[PDB]
Amino acid sequence: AAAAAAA
Amino acid sequence: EPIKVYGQVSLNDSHNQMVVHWAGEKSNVIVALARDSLPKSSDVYVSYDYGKSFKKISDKLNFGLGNRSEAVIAQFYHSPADNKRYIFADAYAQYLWITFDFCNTLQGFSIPFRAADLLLHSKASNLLLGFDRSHPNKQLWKSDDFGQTWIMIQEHVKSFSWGIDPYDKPNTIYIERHEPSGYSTVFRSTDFFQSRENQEVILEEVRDFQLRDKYMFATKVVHLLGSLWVSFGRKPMRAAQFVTRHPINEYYIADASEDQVFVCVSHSNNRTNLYISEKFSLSLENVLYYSPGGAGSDTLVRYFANEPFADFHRVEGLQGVYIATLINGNMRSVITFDKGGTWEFLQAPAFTGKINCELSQGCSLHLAQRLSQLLNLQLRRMPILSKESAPGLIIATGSVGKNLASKTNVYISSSAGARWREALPGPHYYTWGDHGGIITAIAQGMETNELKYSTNEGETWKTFIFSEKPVFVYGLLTEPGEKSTVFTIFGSNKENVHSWLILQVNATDALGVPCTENDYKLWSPSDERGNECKTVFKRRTPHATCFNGEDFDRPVVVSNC
Ligand SMILES: *[C@@H]1O[C@H](CO)[C@@H](O)[C@H](O)[C@H]1NC(C)=O
Ligand SMILES: *[C@@H]1O[C@H](CO)[C@@H](O)[C@H](O)[C@H]1NC(C)=O
Ligand SMILES: *[C@@H]1O[C@H](CO)[C@@H](O)[C@H](O)[C@H]1NC(C)=O
Ligand SMILES: *[C@@H]1O[C@H](CO)[C@@H](O)[C@H](O)[C@H]1NC(C)=O
Repeated sequence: AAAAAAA
Repeated sequence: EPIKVYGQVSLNDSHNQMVVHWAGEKSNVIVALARDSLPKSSDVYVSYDYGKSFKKISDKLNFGLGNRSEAVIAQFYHSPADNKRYIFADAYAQYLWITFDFCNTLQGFSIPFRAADLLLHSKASNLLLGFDRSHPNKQLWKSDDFGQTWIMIQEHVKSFSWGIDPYDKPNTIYIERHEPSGYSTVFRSTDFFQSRENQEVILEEVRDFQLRDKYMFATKVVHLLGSLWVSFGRKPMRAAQFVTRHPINEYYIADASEDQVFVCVSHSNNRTNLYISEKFSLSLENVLYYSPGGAGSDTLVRYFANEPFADFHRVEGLQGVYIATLINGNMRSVITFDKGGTWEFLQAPAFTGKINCELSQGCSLHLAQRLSQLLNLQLRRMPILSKESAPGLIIATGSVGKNLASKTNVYISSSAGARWREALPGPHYYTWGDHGGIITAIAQGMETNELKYSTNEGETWKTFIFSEKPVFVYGLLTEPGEKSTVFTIFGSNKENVHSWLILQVNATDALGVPCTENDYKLWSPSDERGNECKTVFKRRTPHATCFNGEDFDRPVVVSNC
């Protein structure tokens, strides 16, 4: 697991 | 209990990358793309009960029968005009999937090009542009039926964008077309380049082009022999005067608002400076800046950032207040409540929740931002946070002393930065909801099950246990606009490792009651450092435990003092 983003 | 866990969703998903969208028009629709870092595979999910439950809809993204093979979604796009509609581009195949009804129904379509990059119009919901990046021609495509059919409108394109209403007429398009020099010339058409009369050159042989509100920008290269360009209100572009003795190497537009522009200027020496237009006077020198070129190129960042940027934060709801990072060898933070008219050292807090720090001695509060964080390897750490939904509210991660230490804490100011307090000792994820009415934080590093929250601007904190078992946490977010009191916790269960987990926390009962006028004060940044000139905001008084609604409409009054 790494990251979460909006958009 | 004051805080309810509205939903716990264990997607059985091992993808490392998670992209989340809130349709958010009071539609309880939430779209999620799970994928690989930038792709081998993907799974698209969708919730209609606002993250209470999630339906996996990857099997609805197929190329039909006779073609079982699994699809891989690179990216998904939304209409800024119509939140009901979305588009899903395949990464490898020249294929789309369109939706007009919140993903209850999808249609597989073939397209002439690979959907490497799509651009949807903000107003004309049926209108969009497409770009085939790894195509030798660099073709640009247009669709009028929201991606069902396409036509090619240009070749050899470097960059492109839609016009900006009202400044540019409808259907306006700006592009950089490649020149044999390797440079580009910027065009503008309204006929989608079917008419020479409406096609119109706006600059020649330009290194780069940036469109920003009223202003337009571009870097012209002038190679002399003896051993930037600006538009304003679309009036033709002319070079700006700079007051320097040192030569200029790199340009970067830090912030654009009408009448004042902030530009970073990095010289041959690798020193970077800040200028302000209205003709560029000097504001601040030695500002932490990066370009690939680059000012900080040698170092770590190169493998993280392909596009230049700087440690320069604009406090969002305001006008005139910025926060930047200064470097010599060695990082320190400076704040200006004027638009670069004057700068200052950030006054450290008065206590711990006490501690000694003084500007005369040489120490001030130092806030870690995007750039300085990567250098100290703070990959997942939070940049400075400020939003228009909560004017004059700033939360940041940083240190007290003469220099940004490895050791960092969480600092909060409801004073536009003029006065800080020490909120949290460690580094935390943080965000806020209900127009700044409520602040949640979660501890970085070790797995937790504690959600620290605060209703009095970080003055005190309470703990809510959101999970019986502690989980690793990858992010803490809100629906953008921060009006709701729902907070989403992204994370994964302990081993078996890396199964995505979406916890939906509901914190209305911490606020308890609807606010009345008794819990409101008038406040301008003028009040904090002045009076000086203004904009006056109605703000909930810090100690008021209540909620302004989701439909809160902050009253801002602009006046000639
Ligand atoms: C499935 O569809 C895509 C495009 O429609 C095509 O490129 C691909 O060849 C098909 N699958 C197989 C088995 O080749
Ligand atoms: C750079 O750092 C040195 C000592 O580390 C100091 O003497 C000098 O004043 C600094 N220069 C600037 C521009 O602050
Ligand atoms: C969340 O919780 C509050 C209080 O428990 C409730 O008033 C509100 O309707 C809930 N909102 C959602 C989105 O479930
Ligand atoms: C306030 O004054 C400015 C210039 O002094 C003027 O342009 C503006 O119209 C004034 N505001 C209002 C509401 O008239």
